[PDB]
Amino acid sequence: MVISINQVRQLYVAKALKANTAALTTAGDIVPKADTAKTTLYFQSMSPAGIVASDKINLKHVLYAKATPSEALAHKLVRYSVTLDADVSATPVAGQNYILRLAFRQYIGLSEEDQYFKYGEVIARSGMTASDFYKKMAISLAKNLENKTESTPLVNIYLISAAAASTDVPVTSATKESDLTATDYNQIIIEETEQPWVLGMMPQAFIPFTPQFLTITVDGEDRLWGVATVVTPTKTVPDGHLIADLEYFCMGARGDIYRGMGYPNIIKTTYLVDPGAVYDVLDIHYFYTGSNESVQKSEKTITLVAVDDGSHTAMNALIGAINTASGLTIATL
Amino acid sequence: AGKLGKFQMLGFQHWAPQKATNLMVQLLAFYRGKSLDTFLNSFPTREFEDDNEYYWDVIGSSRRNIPLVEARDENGVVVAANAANVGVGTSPFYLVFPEDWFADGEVIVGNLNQVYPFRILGDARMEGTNAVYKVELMGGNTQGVPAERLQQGERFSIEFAPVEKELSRKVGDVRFTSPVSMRNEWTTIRIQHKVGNKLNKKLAMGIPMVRNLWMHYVDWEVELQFDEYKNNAMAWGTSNRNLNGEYMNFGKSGNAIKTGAGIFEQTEVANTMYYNTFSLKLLEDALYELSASKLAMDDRLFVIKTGERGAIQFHKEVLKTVSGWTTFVLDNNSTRVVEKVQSRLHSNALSAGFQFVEYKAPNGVRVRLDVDPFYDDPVRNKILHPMGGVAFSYRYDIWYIGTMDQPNIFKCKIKGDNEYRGYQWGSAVIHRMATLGVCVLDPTRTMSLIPAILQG
Amino acid sequence: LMGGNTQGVPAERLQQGERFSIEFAPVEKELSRKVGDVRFTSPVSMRNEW
Amino acid sequence: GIRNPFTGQKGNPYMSFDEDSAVIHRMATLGVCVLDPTRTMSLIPAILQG
Amino acid sequence: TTIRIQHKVAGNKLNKKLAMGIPMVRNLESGKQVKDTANMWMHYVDWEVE
Amino acid sequence: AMQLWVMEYEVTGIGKGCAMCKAINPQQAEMLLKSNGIYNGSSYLYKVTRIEQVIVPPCNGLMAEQVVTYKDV
Amino acid sequence: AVDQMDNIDERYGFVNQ
Amino acid sequence: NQNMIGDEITVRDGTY
Ligand SMILES: [Mg+2]
Ligand SMILES: [Mg+2]
Repeated sequence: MVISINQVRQLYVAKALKANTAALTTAGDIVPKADTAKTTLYFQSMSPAGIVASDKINLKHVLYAKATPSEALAHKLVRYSVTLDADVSATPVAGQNYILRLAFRQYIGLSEEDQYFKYGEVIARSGMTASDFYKKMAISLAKNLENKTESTPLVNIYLISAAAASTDVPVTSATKESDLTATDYNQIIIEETEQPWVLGMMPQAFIPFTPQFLTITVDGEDRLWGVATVVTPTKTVPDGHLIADLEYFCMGARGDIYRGMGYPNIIKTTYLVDPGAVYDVLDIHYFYTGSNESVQKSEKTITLVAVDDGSHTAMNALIGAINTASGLTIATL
Repeated sequence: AGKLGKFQMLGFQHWAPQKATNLMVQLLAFYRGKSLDTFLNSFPTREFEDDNEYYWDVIGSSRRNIPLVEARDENGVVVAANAANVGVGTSPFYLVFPEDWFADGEVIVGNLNQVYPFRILGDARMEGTNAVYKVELMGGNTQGVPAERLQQGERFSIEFAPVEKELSRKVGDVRFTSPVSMRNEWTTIRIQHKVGNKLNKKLAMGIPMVRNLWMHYVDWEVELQFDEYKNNAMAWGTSNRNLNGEYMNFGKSGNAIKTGAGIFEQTEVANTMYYNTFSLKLLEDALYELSASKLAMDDRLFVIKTGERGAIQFHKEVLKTVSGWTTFVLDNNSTRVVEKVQSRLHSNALSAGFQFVEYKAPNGVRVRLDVDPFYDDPVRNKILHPMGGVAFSYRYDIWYIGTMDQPNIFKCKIKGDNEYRGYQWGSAVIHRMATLGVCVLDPTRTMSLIPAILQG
Repeated sequence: LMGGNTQGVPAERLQQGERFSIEFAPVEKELSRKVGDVRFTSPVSMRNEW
Repeated sequence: GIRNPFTGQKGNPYMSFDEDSAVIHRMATLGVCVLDPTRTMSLIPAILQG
Repeated sequence: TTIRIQHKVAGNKLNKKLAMGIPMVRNLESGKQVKDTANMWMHYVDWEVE
Repeated sequence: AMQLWVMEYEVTGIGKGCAMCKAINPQQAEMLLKSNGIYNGSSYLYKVTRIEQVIVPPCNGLMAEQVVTYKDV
Repeated sequence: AVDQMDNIDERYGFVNQ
Repeated sequence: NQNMIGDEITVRDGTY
C-alpha cells in the first residue's frame, strides 16, 4: 500500500514504553527523549538489531501533532436493506418475475468503468406472501453470489425476522429454506464484505454496490418492484491490516527500499506490527529550516503506533510521556 | 411428458450358426458415449517449457473517484444524516478521505457534480491512513451543502485547480498507478490396466427392450479412456488448494496431489447465474449491462452455446416474447412459417414449421444460438429436466465476449512429449501418464446461465 | 473429498439411487504410483429363421 | 519406472516398478598389494594410537 | 574389497531446469566449489555420483 | 428384481402421474421413481398415492388411471 | 470414428478373430 | 539377479 508524502515519513512501533535508554531490551521498546530546555525531541527505540534513535524534532518547528484512535480508522461496511415497495404492492403479485440487479462498481480493476453485475430472480406464486418472497429472494441471491468457487466474495446476505428485528439471519448457498422457518420476514440485508490482503502487495480495498430492480407488470403498468435503502452500519473492518501496510512502506525510509527483489540477495526487515491487532496512530508533523538563506522547510513527520485494548491504555501513556518530556500539548484520546 | 425404458445396462457378473451381418449393430435404443474432444479442440493450444507454475500481466484502469469516510464541521464535530447544511456562507469544514489523493487548491465535486464544488484549503492533515482536508464551497453557494450529500461512501472526483490572476501560488499535483498479475498451475493424470487382445473384469452388457424378450482390442480402450481422462481433467477439473498455498490431498507417496482448475471452474468465477425459470427478461438484462459497460455497439454479438433442449427452450421463450408484441401483426408473407412444397398429392401442397434461433435486443445486443452435442451426455449428466433431456443441455454459455487480440481460453502443454507409456511385465500392466493444464486469462469475458437445480 | 472441500458433502447427496460417474485419476508430480482402470462392453444377439 | 532421468529416456518397455523413479547402482571390486613390506619404513606419531 | 553406491531421483527430474537465484555449484575432487552454468539438474547429480 | 409395481403419484404443483417399477419391495419402487424419474432434481415433489403389485391371473385389467381435469387446474 | 453429434463408436474397439 | 560378472559377484536390488 503506497501512500502519499508531504516529505519523508517515519514510523516507530511502540510495543512497550520505558523511562531510560538503559531499559530498552526487547524489540518494540520506545522512550521519548528530550532536553531539560525542551528544544529537541527524539525517540530512542529498540530495533530488532539494537538501539536506534529517531530524527531530532525541533520543538519550535512543529506544525501539528494529533493522535487518532482505532475506531476512527475502522472501515464501516455498507449495508443495504432490500424490501418490497409498498406503493407498488406489499405482497408479490402472482406470475411476475422479480429480478434484482446488484451493480458492483469497483470490481477487480481500479476504476468505476470496471463493473460487475450479479442477479437474483423469483417468479412469484399464487399464495406467496412477503416473507416467502424474501426467503426465496435471499436463497436465489446467495446461490449466485456466495458460491464456494468464486474468485472473491462480494456481499453478504442476511434476512431479518420481524419478531427479532435486530439479529441477522445469515443466508449462504448451502442454506436451504428448511433451515429458514420464520414466517415474518420484512427485509433482505445485503452487506459488503472484506476483500483479501497481502502486506505491501495487496492493499485494503472494497467493492461497493447498489441493488437495482427490474420492472414488473402490476396492473398493466411496468413498475420497479422494490426499494433499497442504506441502513446504519453494524460491522467494522479492524485497523490491523492498515497499520501493517503503513509499517511496510515506512520501513524503506529507514531501511531497505529493495524489498525482496533479487530474492536470496536481499536484506530482510523485521516488522513489529501484528496484523491481527488494532493500533492507535500519532502523527508528529514538523520541519527543518537552514541557517541564513536555506529558509525552505523540510516538512516531515514521525509516526508512532501503539496497540490498544478497548480503552486506549498504551497510547495515552505514550502521549503522557511525550507531553512531559517535550512540553507539548498533544490531546489524549 | 414421460419416458419409457428401452434398454438396461447390466454388468456381466449379474448374468455357431450363420450371421446375418458381420459388423455389429448399434441400436437407437442405446445411449452412446460422447467425446469432449470437439469442445476441447474448439480452443487453441499453447506450449510451455516445463511444468512450473506460470504467471502473466493483468493491466487495468486509471480513473478513480474516492469514497468519503466522514465529514466534519469547522469545530471538529462530525456530520450526521439528520443534521443541517454544512458550509453555510462559505464557512470552512472538514472532509475525511481514506487516502491522500487530492492536492492543495483543487476543486473537487461529490455525488451531485458541480452543484456543490469543494475547494481544498491546504494540505491533508494525516490521521492514521486517513487524510483530512479543510474545504469550502466554490460556486457562489450561500446555503451550504446538505447533510445527505456529505455521508460515507459518496464518491469524489477532481475537477481543476483555479487561481487568482495576480500573485498566485502553487496548487495541484499528479497521480500514478501500477498493474497486477495472476497465476495458473498444471495437473498430472495416470491410468493402468492389468492385461494381448481380450477383456478383463470390468465388463457390462447392454440389453434392449424389444417385444419378445468379438475380441476386445485393449490398446484402443486404454488410449480412448485415457484420452477421456485428459478430457475430463481439462474441462471438468477442480483445484485443491487453500489460500495459504497448501494442497489438501496427498497421494500414495505422501507427496501432495497437485490439481489445477479446469475450463468449467475457471469460467464460473465471473458472470455466472443460476436460474429457476428461463426468461429473456433475465437474459437480455444480463447481456446488456455487461455490454453497456464493456463493449462497443458494433461489438455486441453473443453466440449462446447450449445443448439441444436448450435450443427448444430458447425457441419457446422468444416465441412467448414475440406473442406479446401485439403491436405488430406477424404474417406468413414475411416469416413463411407455412410455405409451399411440391407434392404428388396436391397441386397447392403446404408445409409447416419454424424455430427462433436469434434474438436482437435494443442498442445492438444480438443473441445467436448454436448447439454443442456434448451437453447431452447421458453418462455425466444424471439429473433430468421435466421438459426432456439431462438438465445440462439447458445451460447457456457465452464464450468469446468481444475481441481480445489473443485467445482467452487455451490448453496448456509442455514442449516435446509430455505423455508417457510403460509396460510392467511380471502380471502385465500397461501404465500411461500425462501432465496437462488449462488457462483462462480473463474469466469475466465468459457468461454462464446454469439451471439452479445443478447447484448445491 | 477432493475439490478443496472443507465443509463436507451433504447427507442428501449420499443416498440410494444417486448415479456416480468416473472423471479421471490424478496423481502427484513426485514419486507417483499406479491408479485407475479400463472398462469394456459386451454384445448380445438377436435371432430370426426361415 | 516410467521414465529415466539419468539416461533421459521417456517410456519403458520393461518396467522395474510402478513408482516414478530411477535408482542408479554402481559397484567396484578393488584391492592393493605390497609385496615386500620390509622395503618400506614407517614412523608414526603415537598420539594416532597405532 | 567390494564397494557400492546408490542414488535415487524422482521421475520429475528428467528435464528439470534450474532458475538460478544463486549460482549452482559443483563439488570438485579437489574440494573446491566451482561455479557451473549448465541448467539441468541431472548434470549435477551425475557429477556427484561419480 | 422380483416383482412389478404400478404407482399412481402426484407431482406437487405440476400435475399427476403414472409410473411402473421393478423392485423387491414398494419401498424400493418409490426409490427407483424419485431417483430415476423426470423430476430427478426436485424429487421432493413426488407424492406417491397408491402402489399395488402386478399379479397376473386376471391377465386383462386396469392397473392405474388418473385424469387431470379443467377444474383441477 | 466420432459421429457428428460427438458420439463415439464402440465397434472400433473390437477385433473380429 | 543382475550379477556383475567379474568372477562371481551377484547384485540383488529388484529387477533392472
Ligand atoms: Mg465467467
Ligand atoms: Mg613396511
